[PDB]
Amino acid sequence: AMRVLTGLQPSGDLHIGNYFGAIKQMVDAQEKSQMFMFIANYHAMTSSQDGEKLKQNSLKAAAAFLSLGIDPQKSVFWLQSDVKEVMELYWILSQFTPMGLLERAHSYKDASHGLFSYPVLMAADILLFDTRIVPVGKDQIQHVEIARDIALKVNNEWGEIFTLPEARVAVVVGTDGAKMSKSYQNTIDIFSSEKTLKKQISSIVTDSTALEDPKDHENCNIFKIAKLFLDESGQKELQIRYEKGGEGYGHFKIYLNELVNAYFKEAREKYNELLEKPSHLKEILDFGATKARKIAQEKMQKIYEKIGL
Amino acid sequence: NAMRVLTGLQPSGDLHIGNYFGAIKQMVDAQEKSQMFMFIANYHAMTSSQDGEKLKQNSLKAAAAFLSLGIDPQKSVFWLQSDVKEVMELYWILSQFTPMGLLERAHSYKDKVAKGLSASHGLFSYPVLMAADILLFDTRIVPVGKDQIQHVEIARDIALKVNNEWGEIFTLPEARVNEAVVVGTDGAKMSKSYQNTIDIFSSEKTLKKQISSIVTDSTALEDPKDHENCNIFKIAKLFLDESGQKELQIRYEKGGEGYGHFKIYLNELVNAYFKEAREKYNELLEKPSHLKEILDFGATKARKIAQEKMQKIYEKIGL
Repeated sequence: AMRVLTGLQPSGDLHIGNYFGAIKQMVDAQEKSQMFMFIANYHAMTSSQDGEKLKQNSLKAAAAFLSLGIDPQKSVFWLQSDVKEVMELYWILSQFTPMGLLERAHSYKDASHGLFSYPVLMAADILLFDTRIVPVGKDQIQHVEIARDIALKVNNEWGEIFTLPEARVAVVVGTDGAKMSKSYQNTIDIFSSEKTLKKQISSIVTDSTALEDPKDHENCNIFKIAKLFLDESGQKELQIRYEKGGEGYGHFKIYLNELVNAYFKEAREKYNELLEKPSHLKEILDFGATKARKIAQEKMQKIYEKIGL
Repeated sequence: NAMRVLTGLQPSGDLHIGNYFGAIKQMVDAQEKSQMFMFIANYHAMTSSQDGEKLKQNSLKAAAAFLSLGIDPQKSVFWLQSDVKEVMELYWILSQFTPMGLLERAHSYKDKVAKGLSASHGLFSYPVLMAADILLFDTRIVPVGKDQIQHVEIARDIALKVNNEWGEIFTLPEARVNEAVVVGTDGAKMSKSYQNTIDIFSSEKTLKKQISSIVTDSTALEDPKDHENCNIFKIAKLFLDESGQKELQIRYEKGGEGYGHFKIYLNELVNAYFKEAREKYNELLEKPSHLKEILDFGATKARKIAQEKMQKIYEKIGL
């Protein structure tokens, strides 16, 4: 079984696209492999230097992933900056990185040195742990390939010291029909207040269809989100309500509201428990950092032989 | 009230007479009334070479050489760069405050790109690391060479950026360009590049070769010799006090001794002058753990200041 490593964005608020799209699958994969996952809070600094906001974002990211089912016993789960080894490997990988490689990168292309450089720091996270597989999206594919390129450059020079990582890649619709995404501001958040959740579900864009008539559920965003929360029978019963007529889109929102609350009630409660007693969160994160620091310290020793430390 | 002076010492190359009468003696003598921080810059060395076995022994040799020439771990803070790891982290942080054009215009990179050669990310980024070195220790003065000053200006710009954003986090550092030239074997200023050096930590054989290579006029053995023009006399002056040097020109202006003999004299002068350094040098490498203890001590003092500084930083970045 291959080593799968995921960096996790601390920034922002987790939404149900994230959940049914990435996380749920990842949480169910914790049995067939030792997963490694980290809140990349180092990368978070390229786009912000408000410390207090960054700090909170990390605690909150931490708690959110745990409550959605990351089990720190099965997997290796930690805060990036807790394993400082990556920082020194970053420096070493830089010496093997041609500028051109970075100039042609895409999050920069598409301007601080942090922003230009972060692909090397990413290669360091990947390479430090002999990652076989990096689960990403299209947007992050060439970052993985850049780490693989750095790896080949180092191997040629030092012998095979690094595993060559390989990138691995059904849409949740957002509020407006598009892919749900923070950047489109069309999301339904998981850890928000009931009041905020009702507002988000209210913004869902609908047909003009009149309350009295049959509504098309095949093209209704409300029905598409709801599909995520129901089996075939619950989906049939709501389809029958669309067709029958006599209920408005507003009635369906109330229903989606209750579906979304019920579904995440536990994760929400666990989240709040984690943030009310943060000494437990720290402990979970410290425990994950220990397992990762042990793998990292051991790769580093081998690097140190090659680089003379 | 002695302001903090910080100097990065390159681990590569062989130290020579010029390195000593030129820069090192002054640094060693500054220790008493100055507050000196000096580190062996082994992270920077990594941009030039990735050959670990060489890099390690250059680092050791370097540390042993400076200690030998008079760096006092008790008066000073002296350490190997890589022993104080906070510096890597500060390097990441400063990158967030470092504008690209500030690096695209750095000489080292510019000039590399001009020749037509390709550049590592390391080469491009080293100015930020350098700036982390400077700023991590609240450096007041960075002793610098006539062309190296851009480095300090870069740190100074990053410093302002961060302070603008977070308040008084950094002391703004200042280049101090240092103040007689040491003649090389060929008459030109002695430097590694010119291959005109007389090394300090060499065999008796290698010293003799280098000294014997010194170039001279064809003033015959028996005839008076113009000291005021001889390179042997120029160099010999560095090892000799007032009476010592006059005693010697008397030998020149009397005739009777030839340059071959003066070269023999010069050998004994250099050998004697550096004997205690050379023997100290050899012990530190032969008994690697006395060296280690001293570099650990140094690293311990540097690390305390770096930690007090990273504590401030951690507050502001949320770590």
